[PDB]
Amino acid sequence: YSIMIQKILFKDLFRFLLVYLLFMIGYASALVSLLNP
Amino acid sequence: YIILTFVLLLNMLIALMGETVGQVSKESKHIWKLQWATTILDIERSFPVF
Amino acid sequence: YIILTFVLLLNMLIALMGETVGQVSKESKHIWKLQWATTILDIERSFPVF
Repeated sequence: YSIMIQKILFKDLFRFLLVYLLFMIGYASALVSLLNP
Repeated sequence: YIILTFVLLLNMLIALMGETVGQVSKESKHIWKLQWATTILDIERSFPVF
Repeated sequence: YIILTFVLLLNMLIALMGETVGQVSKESKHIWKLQWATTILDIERSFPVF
């Protein structure tokens, strides 16, 4: 189980975080560019 | 806190996924057979000798 | 946004499902064995020579 936790944290968690951040930053720019102050 | 809790959930899911199921698909049959046989013998021993 | 987030979750689930578990079921044994052996040797080297 310790091996499982370590590998889950390192191998694919950062991969998912990168993709998730990609979509998040794209949507942040798109969403906030539309707003008018 | 939230992220690590999710990681524990995921890890538990994986462990139940592979190691448990691969063994279960074979062990459950035999364990049930043993339970069935022992219940049969218990029912026998309940009755009187005659 | 919501649909794509769900799709990312599903995709991550699939990737952990097949590629990770098939390899893990074999690699975890060996990695644990290496950890056990290296801890044994560390404990040895902790003690004095005599």
